[PDB]
This record gives sequence, structure tokens and C-alpha cells, in this order.
Amino acid sequence: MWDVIVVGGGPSGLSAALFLARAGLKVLVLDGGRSKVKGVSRVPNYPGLLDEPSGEELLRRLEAHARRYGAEVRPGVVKGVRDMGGVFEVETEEGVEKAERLLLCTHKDPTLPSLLGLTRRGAYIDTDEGGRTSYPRVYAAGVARGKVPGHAIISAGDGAYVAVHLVSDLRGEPYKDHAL
Amino acid sequence: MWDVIVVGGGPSGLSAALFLARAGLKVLVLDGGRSKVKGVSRVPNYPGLLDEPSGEELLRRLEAHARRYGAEVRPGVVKGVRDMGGVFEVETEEGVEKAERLLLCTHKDPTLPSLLGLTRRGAYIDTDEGGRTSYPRVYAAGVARGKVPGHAIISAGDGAYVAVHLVSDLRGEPYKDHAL
Ligand SMILES: Cc1cc2nc3c(=O)[nH]c(=O)nc-3n(C[C@H](O)[C@H](O)[C@H](O)COP(=O)(O)OP(=O)(O)OC[C@H]3O[C@@H](n4cnc5c(N)ncnc54)[C@H](O)[C@@H]3O)c2cc1C
Ligand SMILES: Cc1cc2nc3c(=O)[nH]c(=O)nc-3n(C[C@H](O)[C@H](O)[C@H](O)COP(=O)(O)OP(=O)(O)OC[C@H]3O[C@@H](n4cnc5c(N)ncnc54)[C@H](O)[C@@H]3O)c2cc1C
Repeated sequence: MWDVIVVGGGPSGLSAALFLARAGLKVLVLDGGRSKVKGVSRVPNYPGLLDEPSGEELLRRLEAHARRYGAEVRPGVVKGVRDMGGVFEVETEEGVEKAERLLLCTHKDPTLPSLLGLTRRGAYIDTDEGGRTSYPRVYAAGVARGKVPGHAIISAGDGAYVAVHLVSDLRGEPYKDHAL
Repeated sequence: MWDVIVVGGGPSGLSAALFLARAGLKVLVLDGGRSKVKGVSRVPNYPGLLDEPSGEELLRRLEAHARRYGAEVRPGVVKGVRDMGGVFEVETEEGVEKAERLLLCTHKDPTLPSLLGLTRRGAYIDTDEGGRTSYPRVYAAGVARGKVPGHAIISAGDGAYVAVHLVSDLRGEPYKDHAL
């Protein structure tokens, strides 16, 4: 059982996981391993990452960062999603995981949104400003919701943005993850 | 003498500057030095920066990243902005700086939006999906256009997103900064 299952382990999904975990939520990231930044030998435009590491290295750091605060990240290709009336049952080849909320950071892959019959905006998932889809308790971020042309920092930022509003919705008040 | 003048040198402005500069544009960032993240002793939630640097250090790294690819970043408070000869004239300590486009990454400060008569949306500047304001060739990003609750990665991502669409507008074609 999880508070939130994030489908997609690219920049948007891993960034969302970091924020959700820091908000005290039990979060699991299920990733199919096809992030578009994976083959990049050097990412020179992720503001602040001055060593301009490879896409694989970027993803490794993002995963490490999310785990540092409690997030779980596991390889997995979701092939099914069932609304059980209170919780979503997400199925991969390994089995099933349950969560009250879903956050789709699946790039352009229509698999997830089609299983849920989500309303679309062009070839992407339709959402309101904060990332809420047509289906209650289902959110979307990054390229999945039209933040294109896609870029790593754009997706990472949107993943955090949608996560922050998911937390705000859950808590019943504005959520800010600010340090001193 | 500038393709774009970015007002505000916080995460959104510096991220936008990095992308604009990498697009080959002449970009100038004028910053008042009041970034909200500057006082943080340790930023623990900027996806990927595992060393969790102070807000001051983060800003220095973002500035370095933008300068690395050609952006000029300097202290300065923008108070006067006129539209003449098809370009925006900005008064500065070094004389008038002219630009074809203006990008406001000024957080919640309503001073410039009010002077320019920009259409508002709540406590922020109204924009379309890509960051275009009600004033042609004037864009906005980050907290300035309502990406709140504000966070460094959220503003950095939005700055890049708006910059990418600004370049797309300038070139008349979807722009992408991807490694080959
Ligand atoms: C050749 C190329 C070069 C690029 N170079 C750059 C560059 O230099 N700089 C830059 O900033 N951007 C670059 N990009 C773009 C960048 O990689 C993307 O913008 C970024 O990866 C988008 O992040 P995202 O989280 O939205 O999606 P992605 O990182 O693509 O992640 C989507 C994830 O969801 C998973 N997923 C989808 N469906 C399922 C499912 N059913 N079950 C489980 N998991 C699923 C995928 O396997 C994947 O890991 C490049 C892209 C390409 C194609
Ligand atoms: C106490 C505190 C703690 C925080 N801790 C965190 C944290 O741990 N993690 C996190 O992710 N976020 C944190 N934040 C929020 C984070 O700092 C903001 O989300 C981020 O700085 C927003 O970036 P921005 O680019 O939108 O605006 P800002 O960084 O606020 O930058 C706006 C910039 O524009 C300049 N400017 C405005 N008007 C003008 C003008 N007329 N001429 C020239 N320059 C102008 C300002 O001087 C400023 O430098 C914190 C905020 C506060 C207040």
C-alpha cells in the first residue's frame, strides 16, 4: 500500500518522488526504463549541474536524491490499472501495488492514460494548472501533460510542481517545502 | 543590442538566461539581488544537487551556468521601461539597454506589471501556457506568473520552459536544446 504511486522514473517522476517523500508520504516510483534522457552522453542544460553529466548519471543522482528522503524506486512496466473504489491497483509483470493517488510522469506513452480513459489535450494528457487530470486522484506531469518540447529541467520542475499541489490537496492547506 | 532582457536573477531568470544563451541569443539579466532562496543555509530539494548547497551557492552556480554559454548577468534594478522604435528600452546604471523581447522573472513584485499595464491573474501576471503576457513580446516565468507555492526547481524549470517557447516564437518553429 502506498499514498502515491508515480509511474515513470525520468526527471519528472523522480523529482515528484523527492517532493512527495519529503512531504512525509509513502511513495513508490515504477519505471519502465525508457527515459528519453538515458542515451544522452552529456546534459549541458540542467541549470546548476555544472559537471554536465550523462543522462544516466543525472537519473542516478535524481534517484539517490529521492531515496535519501524515503522514496522507493523500482523497475517495472505497468500494464494494468484498476480503480477499486478508494484505491488504484497498479499491475506490472512483478505483481500489484495499491495507492490512493497516481501521478503519471510517463512522457508521451499513451498506455497509462488510455487504461484510465483520461481526457486528452492533443496527444497529451489534459490537466488543470496544477496537474489534475480528468480522473479524480490521478495527476500528470512533465512531457506527459504537454510540457514540450521536452527538457530535463522542465520535466523535473513540473514534477515537483504537481507533487506540491497533490500534497496541498491531501493536507487541506498550501504546502511549502522551505528550509531555514 | 539584446535579443532578450531578463528582469530578475533568481532561479527562473538564470535558468531562462542559460537556455536563451545556448540558443545563440544575446541575453542580459538584470537582478535586484532579492531572490527568496538567497538566505537558505541548505537547499535540500533541488533534484540532482546531492550536496544540498546554500541558497547563495545555488544562485552562484546558476549564474555561472548561464555565463558559461554567453549570458551577461549583472546587478541592477529595472524601474524604467519604454516601448519605442519596435524595441523595449530599459534604463540602467550603464545606460539604456534595448531588447526585442522582455522576460519578467521578478517573483511576486507587481511594480513592473502595473507600469506596463499587464493583464493580471490573481496575485500574479496572466500568461498563456508558454508564458506570453498580454503585452506582445513580453513574457513572464516562475513565481511571477503564478508557479506557486514557489520552489527553486519549479521556477528553474518554468524559466527554461518559457525561454524555449520564446526562442520558438523568435525562430517560428518549435525549439529544442537536445544533445546529438
Ligand atoms: C535524443 C534525445 C536527446 C535529448 N537531449 C536532451 C538534452 O541535452 N537536455 C535536456 O534537458 N533534454 C534532452 N532530451 C529530452 C529529455 O530527455 C526529456 O525532456 C526528459 O527525459 C523528459 O522527462 P520526463 O520525465 O517527462 O520523461 P522521460 O524521462 O522520457 O520518462 C518517462 C518515463 O516513464 C516510463 N514509462 C512510460 N510508460 C510507462 C509504463 N506503462 N510503466 C512504467 N513506466 C512507464 C518510461 O519508461 C520512462 O522512464 C533529449 C531527448 C532525446 C530523445
Ligand atoms: C525563507 C524562505 C525559504 C525557502 N526555502 C526554499 C527551499 O528550501 N527550497 C526551494 O526549492 N525553495 C525555497 N524557497 C522558495 C524559493 O526561494 C523560490 O521558490 C525561488 O527563489 C523562486 O524563484 P524565482 O526565480 O521565481 O524568484 P526569486 O528567486 O525570488 O527571484 C526574483 C528576482 O528578481 C529580482 N527582481 C524583482 N524585481 C526586479 C526589478 N524591477 N529589477 C531587477 N530585478 C528585480 C529580485 O531581486 C530577485 O533576485 C524559500 C523561500 C523563502 C522566503
